[PDB]
This record gives sequence, structure tokens and C-alpha cells, in this order.
Amino acid sequence: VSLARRPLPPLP
Amino acid sequence: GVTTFVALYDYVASGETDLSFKKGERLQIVGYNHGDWWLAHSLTTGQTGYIPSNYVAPSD
Repeated sequence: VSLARRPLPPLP
Repeated sequence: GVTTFVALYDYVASGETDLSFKKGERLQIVGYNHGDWWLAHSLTTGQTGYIPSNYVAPSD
């Protein structure tokens, strides 16, 4: 569940 | 409800759970997914791992 809900990376 | 996505950018994964992929790769989502990161399988390279949803768009 945490793996899905992690912060996203910034766009390049 | 689409299951196939295209990578919009190259992405180098940081962790062992995550898939690295290159711009243009076709990716299919695997199983139940929620949140922002989804388990995917690269139709291009055969690799699997979580992908960040902001790096991909629905594709044929």
C-alpha cells in the first residue's frame, strides 16, 4: 500500500 | 480503464521495486493499482516494476 502511495518524482 | 500506457520521458528508478524505462516505451499495468505508482510490465524490454503515473499517458 505504501508502494502505490509514495510521492511522485518531479517531471524532467 | 485503459491498461496500456506510453512513457513520456526517460525515467531512472531509484529503488529495486521500480521500473526504469525510456521515452516511448509501451507499458502495461499489472493487477490492482491505486495511488500514484502502479505496477507495470514493459512490452518493449520485458522488465517489471512500479512506475510513476505522471511519466506516462494512456496508449493503444
